[PDB]
Amino acid sequence: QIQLVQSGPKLSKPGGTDKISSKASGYSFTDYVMNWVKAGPGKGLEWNGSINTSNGYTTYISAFKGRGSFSVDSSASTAAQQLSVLKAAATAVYFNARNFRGNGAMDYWGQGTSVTVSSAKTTAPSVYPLEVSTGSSVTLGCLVKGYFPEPVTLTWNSGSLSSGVHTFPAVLASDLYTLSSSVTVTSSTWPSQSITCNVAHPASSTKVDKKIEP
Amino acid sequence: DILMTQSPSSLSVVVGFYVTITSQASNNITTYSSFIFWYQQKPGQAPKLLIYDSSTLESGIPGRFSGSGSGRDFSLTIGPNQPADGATYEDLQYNGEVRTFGGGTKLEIKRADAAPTVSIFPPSSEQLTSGGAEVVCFLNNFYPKNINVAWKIDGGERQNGVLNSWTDQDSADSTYSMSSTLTLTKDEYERHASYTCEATHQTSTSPIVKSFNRN
Amino acid sequence: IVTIFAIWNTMMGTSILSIPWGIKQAGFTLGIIIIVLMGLLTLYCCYRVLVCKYYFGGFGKWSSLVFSLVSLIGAMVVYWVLMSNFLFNTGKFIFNTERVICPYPDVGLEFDHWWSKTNTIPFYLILLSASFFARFTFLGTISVIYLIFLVTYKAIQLGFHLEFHSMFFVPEFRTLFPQLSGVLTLAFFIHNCIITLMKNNKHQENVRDLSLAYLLVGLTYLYVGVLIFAAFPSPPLSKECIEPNFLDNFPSSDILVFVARTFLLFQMTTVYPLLGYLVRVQLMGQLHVFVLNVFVVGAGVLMARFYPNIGSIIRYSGALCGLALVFVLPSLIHMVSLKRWTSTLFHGFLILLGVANLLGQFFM
Repeated sequence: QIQLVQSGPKLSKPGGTDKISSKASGYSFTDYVMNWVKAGPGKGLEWNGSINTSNGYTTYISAFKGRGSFSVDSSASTAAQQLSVLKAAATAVYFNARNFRGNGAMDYWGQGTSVTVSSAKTTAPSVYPLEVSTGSSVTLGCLVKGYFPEPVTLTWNSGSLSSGVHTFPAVLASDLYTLSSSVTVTSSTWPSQSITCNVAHPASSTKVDKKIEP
Repeated sequence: DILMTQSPSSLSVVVGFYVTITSQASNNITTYSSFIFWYQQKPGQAPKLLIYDSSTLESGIPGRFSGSGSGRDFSLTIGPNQPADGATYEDLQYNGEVRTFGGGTKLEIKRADAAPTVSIFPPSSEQLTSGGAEVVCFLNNFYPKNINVAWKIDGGERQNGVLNSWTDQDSADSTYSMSSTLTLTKDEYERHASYTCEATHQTSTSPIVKSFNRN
Repeated sequence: IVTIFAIWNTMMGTSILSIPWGIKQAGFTLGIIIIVLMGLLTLYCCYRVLVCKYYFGGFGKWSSLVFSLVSLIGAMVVYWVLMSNFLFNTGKFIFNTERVICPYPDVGLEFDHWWSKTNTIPFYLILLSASFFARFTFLGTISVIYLIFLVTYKAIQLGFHLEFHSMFFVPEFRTLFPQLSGVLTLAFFIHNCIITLMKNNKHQENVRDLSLAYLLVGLTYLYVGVLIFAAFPSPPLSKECIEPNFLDNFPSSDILVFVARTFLLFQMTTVYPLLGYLVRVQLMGQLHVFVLNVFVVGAGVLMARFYPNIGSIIRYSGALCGLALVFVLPSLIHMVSLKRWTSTLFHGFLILLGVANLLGQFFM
């Protein structure tokens, strides 16, 4: 089971620096080539350089000569990438991907690393359960308001409630995010059972449970 | 530096039908096997390799994906469509010292029209005791994407203080969804009684309205 | 004359099929200087002869025969390894492609086709000579002439490139300069049959004919490998890719590749009975036996089934042999048979370089 797993989401200060890693497992690390890709908002993907591991040779794209710096930890079977002195424009998702020469495109990719470049301060989220105000099916909600930066993970009843769920994407308003999610369960299920909202914000060490009551 | 002009930029297709996505290279990306590839990327997911060397099909990818072309003009076809194809598609060249991508092609699955299921939520008690108050109004599982929502405070079409959000096309029922949360203050929220959420859509000449009275 | 051509023909054969790789190890602008420098020493060493009779006495004795043997032991192993690579590819060409590949290492139709063992049965029977040489010689001239046609016509099919300086390319002054020197010593696989041949022609300044054949063979090797190294698709593919055997960078079915592998397979097949049974049996002796043939066949059989990195053998073999007969014995014999100004210093250096080459291979 080939697998590239990347580091977590990073919040970089303007001018600050960071280092992004990708841990390979499931294949001989030196028989393949490691590549890095950038995904700006709406804009397409941008190849930003690649490195052979058996001989340590890298190749960049001139647009990135001076931001990306490539490493390989041949023993740990991981490949790193260093981005130095960031500005608002470098805020994107950075993918890393495998490549065998010739007989191959990039066949296996990492899950992605989201980098946010902002001087704002990390705030913890405030969670508010959306009570219902009458016979069909009922829909519940959970409102996450006033948080930063942007991971946050939202589940219902610890994940044992997956169907009928809509997790909406965060929206930025005055250097704070606000998020909302809904579940629609049967009238015979609620409020007979207990449905709670599980919000997590790992940057602020925040874990909240919020039970929806009438 | 090779430019990959990809067309069309957007594209809608009904289920059970071809889509013909095309790529046009500025130089020639053929070296002896032609070096173009097709990728698929769903939101928040890593891109997925569909076709390597222009016409050879990856393992695990369904046979309904076909690739053709050589030299400078390349095309990708999805035989019959399923809702699981709702994503963005990019083409890549691995032939020059500066690898380039295409502009992307956003596929939209066209399904039978479907009206939204609307529901409205008043502020919570925990919200007010800390100050402030917001009114949420969910529009779930509708088609097509185009929809408009107008607020009313005691019949007054209020437009300041609104924040919307939209889900990408659902990969099972090919529907959309939207959350509009109207945010006021605890002190301005209590200066009224009736808060309504009006939603108009292709499916109805008469807009769907969900309302409530504060007390 | 006939003798230059004769010397050029014998020196060639497989030896060359592992040159671009040596250059990839050493570097482009460095490998060229290695080939030139190695070519002067090798031609210079061939000059210093005026075999066993000249390496007899002086307390050492048959130490040169074991070293001479190693040169013979490893050539038998290379053909065994090379035959399976050529035999199996010949087979895979069955009736029920201008492609360059970086092959993946670690080495119904599968499983059963690659055995190397099926090869042993035809070889054992033939190892029992004059007929094999009659059938031979003729096939070596065709193969090296065809092979150089291929190198040319394949390089014209796509070659140019080159950027000098990295992922696609390789540094010009790589540190693996000693492995090429090790592989390159065997390139001069004659330092053991010159004096038994040089008098067979009309003799006397003889020296010019010896030098010219090296320049030809120097140029033939140098022409080859440059085109391969300078033409390999470095911007799609990359260097590094050129696995020691240069034809290995071609897949399962190339009609030009197939013809060249088969001529080599026919060439080596006729040369191997004659190389083992006619040569190795004599040097060792210095139903009767039928067990010495087993160890040469067995070592090469196990080698080919296990680790079949050809350049891993043309460095040790060609380098351990080269330190011996190629370089330790000429300077010492000249010195011993001197009966200075700077001749001993020069000679001692060359002895040091021989030991450096063997040392160099151990150290990455």
